[PDB]
Amino acid sequence: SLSTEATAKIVSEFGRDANDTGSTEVQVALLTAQINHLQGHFAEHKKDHHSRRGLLRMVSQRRKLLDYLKRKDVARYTQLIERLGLRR
Amino acid sequence: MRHYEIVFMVHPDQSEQVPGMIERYTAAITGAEGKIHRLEDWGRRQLAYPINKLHKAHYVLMNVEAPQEVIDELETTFRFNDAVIRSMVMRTKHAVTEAS
Amino acid sequence: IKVRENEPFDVALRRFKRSCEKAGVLAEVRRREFYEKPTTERKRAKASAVKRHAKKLARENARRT
Amino acid sequence: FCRFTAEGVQEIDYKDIATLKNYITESGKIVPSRITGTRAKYQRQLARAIKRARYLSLLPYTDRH
Amino acid sequence: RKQVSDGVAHIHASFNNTIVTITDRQGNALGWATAGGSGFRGSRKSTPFAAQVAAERCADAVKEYGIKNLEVMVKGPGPGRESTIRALNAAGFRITNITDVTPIPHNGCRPPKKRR
Amino acid sequence: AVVKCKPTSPGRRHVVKVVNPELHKGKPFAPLLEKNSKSGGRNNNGRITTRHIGGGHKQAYRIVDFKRNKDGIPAVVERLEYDPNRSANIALVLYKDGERRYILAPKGLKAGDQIQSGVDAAIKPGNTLPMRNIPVGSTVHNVEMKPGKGGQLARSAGTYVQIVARDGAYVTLRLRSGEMRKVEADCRATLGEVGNAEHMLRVLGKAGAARWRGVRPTVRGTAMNPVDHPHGGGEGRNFGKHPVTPWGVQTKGKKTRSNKRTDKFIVRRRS
RNA sequence: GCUUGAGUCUCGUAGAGGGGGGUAGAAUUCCAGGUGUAGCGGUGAAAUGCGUAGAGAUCUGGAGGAAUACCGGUGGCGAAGGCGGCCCCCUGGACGAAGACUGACGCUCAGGUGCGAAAGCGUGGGGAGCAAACAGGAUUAGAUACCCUGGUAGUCCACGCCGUAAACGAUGUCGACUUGGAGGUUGUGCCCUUGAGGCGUGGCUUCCGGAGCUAACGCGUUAAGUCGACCGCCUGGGGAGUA
RNA sequence: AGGAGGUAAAAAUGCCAAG
Repeated sequence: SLSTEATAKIVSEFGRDANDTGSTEVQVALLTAQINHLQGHFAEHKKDHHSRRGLLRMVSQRRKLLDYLKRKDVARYTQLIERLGLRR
Repeated sequence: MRHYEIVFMVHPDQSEQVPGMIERYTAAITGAEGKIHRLEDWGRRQLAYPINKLHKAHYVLMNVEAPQEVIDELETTFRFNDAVIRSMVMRTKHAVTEAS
Repeated sequence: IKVRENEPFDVALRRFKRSCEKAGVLAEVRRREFYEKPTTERKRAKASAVKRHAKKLARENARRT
Repeated sequence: FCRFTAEGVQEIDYKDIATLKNYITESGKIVPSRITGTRAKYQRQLARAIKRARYLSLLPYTDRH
Repeated sequence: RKQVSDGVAHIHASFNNTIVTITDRQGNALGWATAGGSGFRGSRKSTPFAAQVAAERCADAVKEYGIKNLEVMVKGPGPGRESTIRALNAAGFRITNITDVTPIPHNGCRPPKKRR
Repeated sequence: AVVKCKPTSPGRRHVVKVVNPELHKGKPFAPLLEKNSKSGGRNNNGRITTRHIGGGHKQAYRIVDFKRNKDGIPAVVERLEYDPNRSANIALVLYKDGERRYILAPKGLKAGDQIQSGVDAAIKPGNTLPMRNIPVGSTVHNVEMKPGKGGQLARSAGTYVQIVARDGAYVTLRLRSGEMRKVEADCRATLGEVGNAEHMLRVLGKAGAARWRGVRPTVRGTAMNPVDHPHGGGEGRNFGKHPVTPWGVQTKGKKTRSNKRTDKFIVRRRS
């Protein structure tokens, strides 16, 4: 999911410009928007085990990018996780 | 909005109150920004197998473009309307405007 | 299935049911679900089909007919 | 041996009962792709077309109705 | 008697036995004869010949109706089929049309496991 | 919401409470209550006619609209509520002219939902229609048996009646028992099934948990003396009779329905 | 720092990928009724069973549950288990074209966590058809079986549990390299699409086979070949995957 | 070339033999 204008909103908020779409701040935010969107999908059906495997892939890929970002630039990391509400 | 391809067939004894049923349905569609791209009425044509011991039902074609919930009350309109004896809905990849 | 041909009947000649089933769906659903023996009897049905296709394209030796 | 919408390009629509009648038999069963030489993409397409057309009674399920 | 002219012959050619029922067009039965009724109890009723005498024994069970036009409805796997129609043609009936009404499900009921 | 309570005491061990958090934690609506004194199973003659009825908790009666004949006026479900006289819950509804009433609570119902009686009401749970207007195949409850009388079938919790057919003047109902009954087509019915559907999943746990619900102990027949029961007697736990009631009629399978008056309305008996 | 690894975006394509909700026709059984007459059913052959209280056959009407003929294909999709009527809603993954972006973010993984056929278990439903148990009839030296007639649990649904399988290509995952042939399927580029063609280039997949490897059978660019990274595992048979 | 069958297509029982 995560329709085309919704990704356009995220890619302009976090990146340098609109074509900057692969940066770590964009990707982490773009996964988090999809992860938060699918919470209502699994607060419902709850036996969609095949689709939850795609959810855990998005969770673990988000954690790998944040663990990349905390190592490279801890300033942008702490600015990022307060900007979406992460780090339990 | 998604495009849909509503086909519903009507009881032959209500074939005269077919065109009155249409603008009731279009006003639900068009009243919520729903564009319509076909209306092609197929008249009464003979069924290939008896539905409820009837033959020669009255076929209607829609090909509309509406939001998801707008046709959802249109589908529940079909279940309690006893003049339509079945109805199928299809979807997009286009909005088509053509003949049989 | 249905047969008339309407004038010169004279004889049954129902290849018509043989052109659809005549036994083939009825001597199959006579019994025995199996639920996986189709998956293995379809496989050897295909395996014997492609092996004879390899055989008929490998007949030319001499054999002295 | 021949072809279908691989040349006469189509994205098969179920309401074309004239064309769909060519692809069922006299008992109403779908004729296999090994007979008509249809591409496997379009044989899936008209299988959904016939199955929809059977629902709207534009095509019969059997001949015994 | 009602003396109806056109009728339907149903043939229940099962694997063990064959039943030939001659009805009218509506479906109301007029007379019947099976392979078991013609003698042939056991292995003999499962043969095409016992089907032949069952159709003949059913033809003279509807002599009081004067049927002249028969439409045949054969149903079943058995060996009765292609021999019990020929017995009706020799019996002096005009075969208007033949059809098989063999009930084939569109895949659902579990068939038995039987016979190892 | 069933909850297995933790075994901190014998008699607290096997308790499953069904607790609904949506019930109105408060006093009930005052002008729809009159008193309801217990009887103990005794009639005008003062004799116990039905056994095993006893004490309880002095519960008050709530006037439930079973006719639902205020038609054409919408009503808003103000709050669900607990009712000690049924198994079901009740919902206090507020009509548009300020009138408050109690109705039974259907399944998918909460505060803020809008219901309506009458013929022109929509096909939604909680709505009340005459059964010549309900589509055949529907799932209704609170069904009348004579038009205008009240509501008499499918009133307990989780109960519903399926409309099977309609022969013009009459409507066939598959009752919850399995009996297919015929009823007049002009009788009203409320759509959907009754809420509180997990009422049967509770277990009381205690002897006293039944005892404050109103019931009294049922002493078995074979423990009595032969003057008290048709069973009973025996030097050392005997039983040699066919089982009967205390008044000596067969109790393990003996059809006691003999009406011959409303037998026309029963298409098929319970099986 | 860099861009090839890995990833993101744009645009499309195919699909029994999953979850939810509807609905369709064919058949079986049951129920009711019409017709109708002595068998039906079953088997190697029989009998039990059903049938003059009128079955079976046939026709009409109904009620139910379950499964999806034909398409259908060593076809497709999925991490595996698995997944087939149709329609909608929610949703995962894969692949392609042409660019843009991030800049080594990677690979593997003990313990951990999740998924996991069927049978089974718990509670509540449902129950047509099949069918452990069980019963009857046979067969037989016997027959606690095969065969027949019935038939409960179960098979179905919801929600928990179990956590096993010849869960198997008996082949761990990831990467690189190393002759070919015939196919299937799904993208795409170019040219005269002139017409089903011609030329390319990707993904997945089936079969045959070269070098090589192997104890041999065989594997053979989807390796069991040549190598690298990490993990699991093996150490005579029985006792025993038992105490 | 694959498909289907065909008076036909099966399936009654049929144990043991010691160094």
